[PDB]
Amino acid sequence: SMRDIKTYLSVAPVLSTLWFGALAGLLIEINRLFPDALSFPFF
Amino acid sequence: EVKIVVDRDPVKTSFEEWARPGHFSRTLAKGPDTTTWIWNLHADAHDFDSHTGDLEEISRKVFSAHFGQLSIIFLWLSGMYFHGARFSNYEAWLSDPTHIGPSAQVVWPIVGQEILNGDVGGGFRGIQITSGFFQLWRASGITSELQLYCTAIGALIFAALMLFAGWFHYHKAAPKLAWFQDVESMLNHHLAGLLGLGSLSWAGHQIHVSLPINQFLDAGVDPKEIPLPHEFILNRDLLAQLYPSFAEGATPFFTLNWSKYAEFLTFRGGLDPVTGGLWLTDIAHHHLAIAILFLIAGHMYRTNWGIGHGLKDILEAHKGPFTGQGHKGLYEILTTSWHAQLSLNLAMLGSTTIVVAHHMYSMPPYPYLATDYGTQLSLFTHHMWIGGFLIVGAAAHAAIFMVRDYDPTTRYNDLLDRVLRHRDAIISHLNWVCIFLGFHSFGLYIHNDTMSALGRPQDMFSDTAIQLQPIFAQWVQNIHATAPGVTAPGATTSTSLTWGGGELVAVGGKVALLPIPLGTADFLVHHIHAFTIHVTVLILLKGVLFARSSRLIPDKANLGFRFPCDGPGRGGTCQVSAWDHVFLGLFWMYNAISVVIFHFSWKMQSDVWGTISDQGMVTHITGGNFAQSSITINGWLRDFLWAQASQVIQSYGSSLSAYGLFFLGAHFVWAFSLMFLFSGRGYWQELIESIVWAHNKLKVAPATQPRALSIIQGRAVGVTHYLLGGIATTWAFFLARIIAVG
Amino acid sequence: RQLWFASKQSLTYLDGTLPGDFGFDPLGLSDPEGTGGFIEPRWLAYGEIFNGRTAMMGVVGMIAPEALGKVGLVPPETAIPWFQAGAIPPAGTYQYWADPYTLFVFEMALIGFAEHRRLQDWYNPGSMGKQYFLGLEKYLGGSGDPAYPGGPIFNPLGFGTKSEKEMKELKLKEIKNGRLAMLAFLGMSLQAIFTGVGPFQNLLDHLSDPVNNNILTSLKFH
Amino acid sequence: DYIGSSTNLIMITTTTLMLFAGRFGLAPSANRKATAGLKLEARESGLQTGDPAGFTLADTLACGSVGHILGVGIVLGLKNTGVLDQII
Amino acid sequence: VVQPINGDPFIGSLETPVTSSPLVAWYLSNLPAYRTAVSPLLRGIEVGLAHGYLLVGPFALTGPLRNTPVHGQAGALGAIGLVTILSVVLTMYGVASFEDGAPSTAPSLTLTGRKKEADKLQTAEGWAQFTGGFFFGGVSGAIWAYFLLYVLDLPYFFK
Ligand code: CHL
Ligand code: CLA
Ligand code: CLA
Ligand code: CLA
Ligand SMILES: CC1=C[C@H](O)CC(C)(C)[C@H]1/C=C/C(C)=C/C=C/C(C)=C/C=C/C=C(C)/C=C/C=C(C)/C=C/C1=C(C)C[C@H](O)CC1(C)C
Ligand SMILES: CC1=C(/C=C/C(C)=C/C=C/C(C)=C/C=C/C=C(C)/C=C/C=C(C)/C=C/C2=C(C)CCCC2(C)C)C(C)(C)CCC1
Ligand SMILES: CC1=C(C/C=C(\C)CCC[C@H](C)CCC[C@H](C)CCCC(C)C)C(=O)c2ccccc2C1=O
Ligand code: SF4
Repeated sequence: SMRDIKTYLSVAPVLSTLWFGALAGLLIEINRLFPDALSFPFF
Repeated sequence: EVKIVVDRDPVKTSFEEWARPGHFSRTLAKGPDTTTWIWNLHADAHDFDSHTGDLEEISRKVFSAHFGQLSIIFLWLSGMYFHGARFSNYEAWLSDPTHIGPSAQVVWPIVGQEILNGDVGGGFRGIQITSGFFQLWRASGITSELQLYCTAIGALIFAALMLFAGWFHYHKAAPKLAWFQDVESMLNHHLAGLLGLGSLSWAGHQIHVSLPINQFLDAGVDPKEIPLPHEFILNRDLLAQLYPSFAEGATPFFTLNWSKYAEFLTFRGGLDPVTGGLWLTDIAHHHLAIAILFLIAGHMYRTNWGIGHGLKDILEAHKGPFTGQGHKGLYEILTTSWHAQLSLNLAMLGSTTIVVAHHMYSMPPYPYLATDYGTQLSLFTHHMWIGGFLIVGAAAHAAIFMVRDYDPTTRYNDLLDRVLRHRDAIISHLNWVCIFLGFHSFGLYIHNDTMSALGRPQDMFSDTAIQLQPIFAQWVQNIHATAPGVTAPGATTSTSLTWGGGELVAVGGKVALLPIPLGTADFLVHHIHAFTIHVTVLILLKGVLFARSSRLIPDKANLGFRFPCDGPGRGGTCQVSAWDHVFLGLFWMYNAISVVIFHFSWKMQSDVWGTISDQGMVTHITGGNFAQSSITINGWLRDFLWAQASQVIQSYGSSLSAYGLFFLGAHFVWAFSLMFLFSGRGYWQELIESIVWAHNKLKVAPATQPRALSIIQGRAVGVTHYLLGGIATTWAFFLARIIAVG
Repeated sequence: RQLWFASKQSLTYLDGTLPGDFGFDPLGLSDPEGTGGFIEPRWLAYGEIFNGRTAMMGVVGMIAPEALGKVGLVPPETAIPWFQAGAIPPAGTYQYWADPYTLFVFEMALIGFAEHRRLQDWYNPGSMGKQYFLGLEKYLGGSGDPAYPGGPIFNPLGFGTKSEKEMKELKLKEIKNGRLAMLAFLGMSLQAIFTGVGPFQNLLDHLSDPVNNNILTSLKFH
Repeated sequence: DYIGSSTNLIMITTTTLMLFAGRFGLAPSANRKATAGLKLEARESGLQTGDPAGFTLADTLACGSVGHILGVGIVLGLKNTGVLDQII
Repeated sequence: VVQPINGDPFIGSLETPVTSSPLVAWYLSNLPAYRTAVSPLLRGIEVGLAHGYLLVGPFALTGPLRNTPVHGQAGALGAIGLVTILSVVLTMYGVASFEDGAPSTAPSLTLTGRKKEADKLQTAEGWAQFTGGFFFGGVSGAIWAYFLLYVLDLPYFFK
């Protein structure tokens, strides 16, 4: 059921996998846009 | 009778159980009180025997899980073929195998990792592979990327089929217990249907596809101009232009004129001088003869027509002259215990893998394999490791049988009882022989190191000093090298070039194989191998034989297969369980296999592999230093580890830097395991108490109470990280060395 | 009742209750114990009958183009062996009105309608007479046996009415004329592989001079 | 011609001998078990057969295939040892 | 051919053809260490002679002076030194184990159960006589082997 599939998608390993995948994607895209940074130059 | 009987709709397909972790266990289904629960959930997942005591349910679960494994394997093969078709230089490699390095993995350009796309040749940049897929694909007649795409798609469809079959044969139509216990019919089908027909179909493919394609390939024809595989089928003139025996069709097959087919059914032996591999016609005749052997074999057992040997009758008929029928009662044991079957099958498969590793280096079956040194080293080492692991698993599951299934009140066997009644004598004699071998093998190296350090080289054990020649091995070599002509008149050359008969095969200015000489160093290292193997046997056999009791713990079988100890009394009783014997055996297995692969690497680099000039002067990679330097420990330390580690430690800044990074990381993991191996859990629980106080101070103490790892889990984590670190260190060392210098 | 290769286990469930029952189960696939999926006597009988019914017109339609062309009633361009009509592209082709593949989708739509509509009656009989189907739903009801639907649509002329044993005799005739057609199809499939000539043409060679027999056609040319 | 050759007669002789051995109680069969190799027992085939001696259809094929195997072995051995022409 | 020892399975062994055949029992009963009715001195003398005779070869053929004109003397001296060490060890064991005046601890029953007089060897004085005999016989046996090998120079095989 929708209730049961929503319950199964909330278990700890599945949620960890999704969270870390999204975070890794964000970090990869940021490093593709502003590469080779050793400091904060904006201000 | 042998009939297909099932039950319809046994288990309802629902998502209710997915939302209840631990559903399979009556003690786990409650929910967690401590962190230990979580670990237990993963440790007891595939232990079906402990879930219930019903044999039929266990069999059904086993069947479905095996279908799942087949689905995963098919996914792996589909990925391999797709990556070969989409991201490789296989087509370019087809036109210059000796100068181009195979590659089928490429990386994306971020954070500077694109440096790993190395210059492998043929206008392509990527990571070099050592699995040997290119040689296998060339031997199959593959010349295009479209064919690889089609194979990958087919593998994806097969993976889907296997997964659906698992679902159907579990949740819809589950076979009954009588279906699984028809061992005669299963043996008949797997001997004849699976092996015999499989070999027949592959031999047919080799005769109708592989040979004509490889003829054009070796004739120097552009791959895009080679006729398509189906042209050789619907146009027999094209195939007859190479093998004239195709003009008469299959008439000689039925008229017993088989000598007409000698053009592509040979008994040559040796190697093809162009590719450096076995003749394809020999392989085809081999698969034909093997197919006949298995087809005949698969008619021995009786199913439904009153013809064929019954398995129980054979075992009960042999009996024994020692006042009893020894082999009576084994059929019942082997038809009611999954663990005993698993033990026997694991032992057989593990030994077979070691045989495969030994035979594939000395009789290289694929074209352009022998002169690809990295692939040869990789294949030998890989199959050695796999075989060792399977053999250890055999002992583990035999112990499980002894603890859980053995019962002399319902299923008696005389031979097992007789063995259990002289276990002291057996174990004591094995202990003594281990001590004798250890002394008279390792002490020789110690004596040589001492004599060399004291300036007395004339008192060493060496070819220039006190000699210990392996005369029996030399005699067997001489018999095998002169076999063509007297004892095997129908063969042209011997089975291998290593036997003798001075002759060398060179492909692209590189040595493929040649005779291998044996001396004092070979004698010493062979008796070292004997020592390590006998010790491993001592440990594992002690584990299996004393699983149920001993003079120290009379009632050990009541404590189970896997328990940490029985207390500090009686002097101390840590590690008396059978699981601990398996735990200890893994270390000695690692020792033995590591020495085997080091011996292989040094001997092959020193006496076989190398280059040859126009005049025929062979220069070896390490220049024949094995004979004089491998007879002391200082020689192994200086001339093997220190000398050959240079490639892996100088790899930074090139395409091989990943191997240096893995070298360091694997040393790290190996050293990390020692923390788990040397300590105990009481210290760690006491530390966790202090940390939990701090979390309680700030209202962040979890409801799932933290606990230290159990004693067994500590040992398991320790041995796992020790093995991973050591094996990965050696992996990086080998791959960097052989790729850079070979 | 001429029993043919009847075993002791097979005689229990084979008692002449179905048309064309002769008792030939040398493997036991029709045993009533342990049934599931597709192996089931009703499904096996339905499948045998249906494959035979298809094979009837399959064999009939694969011979008429050659013989009728030979007799001089079809243009020589159309009259060709069955395996040279486009179903096997490597063995000759013909240019039809649309395409070798567009015709496949056009055919598959119509055939899938009939097959998906027929499958429902097997599950719950009589369920196709309920919903509106352009007014033809009052006739697509069924009879009670999926194998023998009957009705005005499937029996416009009452050839199977006013008698009972005659219906059994007709079922027995159908079984025979359907079992013959499957073997005929198998034969005409193998003959084209081993000879490469039209099956009707192969008849005359053996009919006139019975010399070019199977032995002379064992070399397996192209 | 193939018919009448040395190879064409050996196979027929071996097959006929094996069939006669299997049917007339000179060898084990569906209705005749055996343990040591010389002890001819009496089993039940379990399948209906017209032949009143017990010979079954699955029992014809066993001796038929044994005859083929033995005859092929003998013919090829004779061809290799000399005593017959290599190609007939 | 395997039976319980003396018909008593519950003792910690079971008789085999190895441990119960009369051929082994005759040979083991004819050895000097099992002649319970013989003075310890002669029993020790035979043991010393045999072992000293056998110990000459290794030292004379494998030592650090084997390729010198005085290899035989070095081997004989090594055998004599080893015999001295073994005699010291025998005296130490005897002193540690047996006290003066204590009765013999040797078994007093046979296979059939018939009682027998205990062996004098397992005493403080019998062991001393055996040790002295072992030392004397060892020196004599080493000297005899040296005399036969490197004085008369008999024609052996690979001496
Ligand atoms: C489509 C094939 C087919 C099927 C499903 C059946 C099914 C049946 N037949 Mg029928 N038959 C079929 C073809 C044929 N039958 C016969 C001759 C008979 C007889 C004489 C009898 C039956 C009977 C039966 C019934 C019980 C036997 C049984 O175990 O059935 C379940 C068995 C199967 C599903 C086996 C299916 C095998 C499969 C089609 C082929 C397997 C591979 C082949 C060995 C090799 C094929 C190679 C290719 C190149 C052709 C059952 C309804 C008995 C009965 O009482 O009928 C009312 C009976 O007495 N059949 C012939 C003529 C030779 C056939 C020719 O095609
Ligand atoms: C000739 C018939 C035949 C064949 C080809 C096989 C083949 C196989 N059996 Mg065996 N099996 C047979 C008859 C046969 N069986 C019979 C009669 C019985 C009952 C006594 C069993 C009972 C049995 C059990 C209990 C198990 C097997 C398993 C296996 C697999 C072993 C692993 C392997 O080598 O995979 C090699 C892989 C391949 C060759 C690629 C897959 C190719 C396809 C899938 C082969 C399908 C074979 C099958 C007979 C098809 C039937 C179709 C039909 C029902 C519609 C393998 C796929 C084991 C397994 O893993 O099962 C899943 C297993 O646990 N079999
Ligand atoms: C380098 C490390 C090392 C060494 C030397 C040993 C040595 C030994 N182990 Mg151990 N072991 C080790 C690591 C090691 N182990 C580790 C890390 C583990 C944990 C996984 C184990 C687990 C383990 C198990 C589970 C078992 C052994 C066994 C053995 C014995 C094998 C029998 C043998 O060869 O006797 C011959 C002796 C030697 C080879 C030792 C070296 C002797 C030298 C070369 C000569 C000495 C000359 C002279 C006497 C010097 C005197 C000097 C004077 C001043 C005193 C032996 C005592 C097995 C056993 O007991 O078998 C009977 C056994 O069951 N080990
Ligand atoms: C949600 C959408 C949906 C889906 C996925 C289906 C699916 C299905 N319906 Mg259902 N249906 C739906 C909605 C849907 N229906 C609705 C809303 C109604 C209420 C009116 C119905 C009423 C209905 C009826 C009455 C029937 C179905 C049937 C079917 C089945 C047809 C199987 C087949 O082979 O078709 C084959 C068709 C195709 C694969 C698609 C081909 C499309 C072609 C290319 C269109 C060409 C048009 C052409 C240009 C027009 C001019 C041609 C001229 C020039 C010659 C299938 C299971 C039939 C069935 O089997 O019932 C048991 C059936 O009888 N449906
Ligand atoms: C028309 C046309 C047109 C165009 O131009 C072209 C085309 C398209 C090609 C065409 C078509 C065609 C078709 C449709 C066909 C079909 C067929 C079939 C269905 C067959 C079957 C077929 C079928 C078959 C053979 C079958 C067979 C079977 C068999 C043997 C069986 C046997 C058996 C039995 C009984 C039972 C037991 O227990 C076992 C055994 C002993 C095993
Ligand atoms: C009716 C009748 C009769 C007759 C009968 C007959 C005449 C029969 C026959 C039968 C027969 C005549 C049979 C046969 C069979 C055969 C078989 C069954 C075969 C098989 C084979 C095989 C299996 C082979 C194999 C192989 C191959 C393929 C290759 C390689 C080599 C070998 C050899 C391994 C009489 C008068 C008596 C009585 C009355 C009735
Ligand atoms: C180090 C050590 C420990 C302590 C080690 C422990 C408890 C392992 C801890 C594993 C992880 C880090 C626990 C936390 C897991 C959480 C799921 C992580 C959540 C946060 C992430 C998502 C980032 C033992 O308990 C022990 C027991 C017996 C012998 C030796 C030893 C031993 O050596
Ligand atoms: S130290 Fe650990 S393993 Fe040993 S007895 Fe104590 S609790 Fe058990």
